[PDB]
Amino acid sequence: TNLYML
Amino acid sequence: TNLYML
Amino acid sequence: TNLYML
Amino acid sequence: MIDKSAFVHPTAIVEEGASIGANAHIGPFCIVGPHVEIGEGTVLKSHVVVNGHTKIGRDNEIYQFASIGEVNQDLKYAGEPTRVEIGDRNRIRESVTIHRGTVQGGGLTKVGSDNLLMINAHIAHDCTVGNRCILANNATLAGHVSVDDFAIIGGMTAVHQFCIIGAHVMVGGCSGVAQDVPPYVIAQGNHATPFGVNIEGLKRRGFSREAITAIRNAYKLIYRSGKTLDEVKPEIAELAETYPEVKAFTDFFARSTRGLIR
Amino acid sequence: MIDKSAFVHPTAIVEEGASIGANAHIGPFCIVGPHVEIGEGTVLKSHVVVNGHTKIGRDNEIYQFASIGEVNQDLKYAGEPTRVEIGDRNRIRESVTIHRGTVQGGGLTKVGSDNLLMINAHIAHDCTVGNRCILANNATLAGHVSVDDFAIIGGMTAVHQFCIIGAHVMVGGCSGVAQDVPPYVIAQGNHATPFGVNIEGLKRRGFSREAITAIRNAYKLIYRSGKTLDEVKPEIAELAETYPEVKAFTDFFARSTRGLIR
Amino acid sequence: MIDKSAFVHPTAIVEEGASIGANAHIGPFCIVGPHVEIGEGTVLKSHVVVNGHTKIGRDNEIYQFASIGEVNQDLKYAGEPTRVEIGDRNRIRESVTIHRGTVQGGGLTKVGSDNLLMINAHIAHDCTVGNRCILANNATLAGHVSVDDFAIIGGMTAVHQFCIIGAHVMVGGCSGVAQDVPPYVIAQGNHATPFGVNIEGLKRRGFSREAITAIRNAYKLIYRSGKTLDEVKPEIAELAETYPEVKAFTDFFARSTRGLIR
Repeated sequence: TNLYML
Repeated sequence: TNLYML
Repeated sequence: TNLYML
Repeated sequence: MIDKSAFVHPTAIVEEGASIGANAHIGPFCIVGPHVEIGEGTVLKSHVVVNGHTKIGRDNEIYQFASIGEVNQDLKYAGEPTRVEIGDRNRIRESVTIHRGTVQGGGLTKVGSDNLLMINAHIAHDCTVGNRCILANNATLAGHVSVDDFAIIGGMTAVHQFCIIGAHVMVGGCSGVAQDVPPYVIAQGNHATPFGVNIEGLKRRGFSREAITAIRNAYKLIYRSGKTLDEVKPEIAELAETYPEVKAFTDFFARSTRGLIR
Repeated sequence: MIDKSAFVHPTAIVEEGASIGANAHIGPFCIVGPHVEIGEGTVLKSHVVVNGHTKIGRDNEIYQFASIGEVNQDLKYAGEPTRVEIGDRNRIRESVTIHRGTVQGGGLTKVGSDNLLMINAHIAHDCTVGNRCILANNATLAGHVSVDDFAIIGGMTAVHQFCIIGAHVMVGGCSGVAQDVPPYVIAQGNHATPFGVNIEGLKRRGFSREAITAIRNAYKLIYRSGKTLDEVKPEIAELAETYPEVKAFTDFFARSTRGLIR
Repeated sequence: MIDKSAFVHPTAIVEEGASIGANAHIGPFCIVGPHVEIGEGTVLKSHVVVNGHTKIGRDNEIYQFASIGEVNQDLKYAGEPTRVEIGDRNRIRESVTIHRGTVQGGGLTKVGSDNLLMINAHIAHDCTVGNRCILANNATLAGHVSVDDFAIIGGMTAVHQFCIIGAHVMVGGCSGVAQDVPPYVIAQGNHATPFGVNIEGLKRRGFSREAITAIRNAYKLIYRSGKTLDEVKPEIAELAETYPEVKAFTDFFARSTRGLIR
């Protein structure tokens, strides 16, 4: 799980 | 699907 | 259900 | 009792005591508890769990992976025989959850008629949803929330415990509602703030030009006059003597406990 | 027809008319409708509902509690025989929903190949998802949305109806996309705004130093030159005569209907 | 082996090799894999999938449509025999997902005891959740996240990969956590920033007046003194010599890898 929060 | 974004 | 909104 | 005209799939489990109405359809792998009543023409597509002391009306469409009447998430709840009531002609989509009430909260979670509850919408213990409402995908109501008639809750929006969403409100998607929303208002953001009257909604629902103008005048009294809510309450009641649609503000103020979104 | 080499669990329900390919696997408590085609090597883990006029390709992995081909949430939809197409080698995770098209929207929801659709991702009616995309947990596409090749939609992000997510875009988690996102752009916020070119993504996908520089120059023309989009369109086409990767902007502008995120 | 006092519904599928403890209950349409261990008194309501090398303790309540021990969403994962461990007396609500570890991340996803994981909460590969935690509806932990004892993650909140949520933290609903949260802190927003000490939580959990004051003094050293974290670390350790509750900051700093929320 990668939620791609920057 | 309508997410009702304004 | 407690969504813990502050 | 199961009506002779109801269909119960052979893989479905309907516990003795459940009441299934005429021409209802219980699909494959559904579970129906012994204290459940399913009204005439209601359909449980498949993989639906209905339990608790739950009454569901007529011509409802309940989709797979929905949980209706389940034990609520309140840490104070201890198995008391609380209830769920659901009206007629609702479309309850995949993974929606509708939980039973708490004794402390009044013992009942209620949903009216002609609502659309989109994928993974959540109706917590002791909520009250009126008629013709829309909860968009992942819209989440915390405990004791009221959603009045025709109100729309946008996608991924959460409503804080005890809050009231007034009639004909539109809450934008990706929002957090922390206070009460007066009827006919557009709300958006986290925490949600007001962005005028839901004019398009009112137009579409047959409100007259004069009614929409009076509602906008009432909105201006609350949010633009610079007066307190106590000073403005008799001004709104005065306005309602000519335009009865404005009475919805007076009725809402009497129920409001969390203050207003501002 | 069910291929002799396909496995259909004895608890699964595959309706007469469904087509199941060689070495496919239909797991326990799955439901497969009569207008469904499941390609060679595709696996339905368990508790999967596939229905409607739906075609699924080869070597897909579809996890429990997913709903593929289901009736969409459009209030105008009335049961017309609309469709879903899904390509090959997709990983479709728990509770994902992929809904059928609408007649008014073109009649088709399409998903390409080699995508990863994480838990509770939603693909509404008439969407088009390309190849090698990622939709993170709870990513929600409203009706008629396009997600072009290699685009990434972050966790809990919603994309407004009719919006286009350009190729190689990265949309940050917890975002709200209300307008079109040009290819190769990083977008974030609610409403999402642009935050430069997705350089790391382009590097990893084999784009040359010269191509990345030209894409950044095209980005600067759109967002930093201070010129209108109409003034900048021939400048981008001129740049594309040397660096063909820049043609993706021209192709995107022709499809764009919602304006650009700014 | 299945204990003689365990109940296994006739529609449930418990694969040979699974271990089911005394007075456990495997409900209808559940699937239990061959490497699963279910402790004494644990209940799988219905429609639950448990698989992988997974050990679940005693008196757990696992609700319908939950997926425990499933293949994680890490694109590097390739089927290696990684694990899940879940303690005792957890309430794991509808559609919760708990995924197995990755070899690269340590091979284990761990959940302690007395937690409440609300509807659609997600625990990714290699996460570690302590005891007495609360994950509210749709709370999503990305890979390698730590949630320490008594921490609360609000509704629709996402926690970025590798982040640590310190003990007794309260993360507001509709938030995005991108850095480490020190123990006893209130965090909110996207990206989440600190909003003081979780005083009400500490009061309710039996912390003394002197301990709460020292924790507030430690918070002020980190966030209000204007000093760097390196300058403040010996000051916090000095304070901890008198008030041992302040040692939780020292222990957290040694584990922290993402910097602090500010």
